Amino acid sequence: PESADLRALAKHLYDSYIKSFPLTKAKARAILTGKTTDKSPFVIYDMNSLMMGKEVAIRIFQGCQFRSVEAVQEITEYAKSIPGFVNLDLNDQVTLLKYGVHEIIYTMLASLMNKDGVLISEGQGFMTREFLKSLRKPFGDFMEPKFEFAVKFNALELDDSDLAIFIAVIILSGDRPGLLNVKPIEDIQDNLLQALELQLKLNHPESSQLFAKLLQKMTDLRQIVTEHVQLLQVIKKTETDMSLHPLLQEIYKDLY
Amino acid sequence: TSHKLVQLLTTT
Ligand SMILES: O=S(=O)(Nc1cc(Cl)c(Oc2cnc3ccccc3c2)c(Cl)c1)c1ccc(Cl)cc1Cl
Ligand SMILES: [Cl-]
Repeated sequence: PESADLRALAKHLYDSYIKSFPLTKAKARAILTGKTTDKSPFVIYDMNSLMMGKEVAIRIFQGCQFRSVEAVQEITEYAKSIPGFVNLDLNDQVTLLKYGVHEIIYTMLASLMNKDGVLISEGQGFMTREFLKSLRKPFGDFMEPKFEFAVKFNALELDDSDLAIFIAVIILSGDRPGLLNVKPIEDIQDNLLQALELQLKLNHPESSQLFAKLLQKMTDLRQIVTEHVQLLQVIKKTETDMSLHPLLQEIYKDLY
Repeated sequence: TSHKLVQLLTTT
């Protein structure tokens, strides 16, 4: 009865994730392991390769920004399908997205990453980790912490069905600053956490302490974002104007 | 303001 409703919730969340996110983890791992009738991705490992495929660091930084705009839009559409979300105070919907969208971007980016690099252009490109590491300060310091995160996170072996619920739980955090109505958010989160617990027991029966492991990952995600926003601050204080997308400006305004 | 977040949130 109640277990049936938590599976229906699980499944609705997966359906919405499929509709909201055109590049899933299933498809990225097929590309990354080369088990696809598609041509292998174009590898970018320097200027030579980058060129075939402002200064180089900034052209890359600006590519990450443009892709982040689209990602925020897909994550918004996804958040809108989480039952109860559209009925929340609209100021609290805004706050949940502002403080949570980066945590989701880097959770999902991990689907596209291995120890050697990351898929770009909807899986048509692969940009190597050593290449990104070679970018000058502060740009060459952005992704290294995320590879450290991803390699460990990816060895938990979550699938799209697992991620859909993990993501939903993070978005409905009752502890973001400035929330007006904390309670209805915690009530949705609590039901989502129960759904996650059952999903992991059913989909990963033999994975030791997966639930507690994942809850620690949510905490690790906040640190990753704290540091990420420190670098953005430094860039804002000390670099030329990047002409930010107005959508990203609004989000960066409050966490700076 | 957060005009752009609200615009995304209410488009159908
Ligand atoms: O790791 S990041 O913090 N964020 C990041 C990284 C990648 Cl590879 C992303 O993914 C793409 C996806 N497609 C891209 C296409 C062209 C250029 C860059 C692209 C980057 C995104 Cl949306 C954020 C990052 C790395 C390097 C730099 Cl110069 C900036 C950032 Cl913000
Ligand atoms: Cl560089």
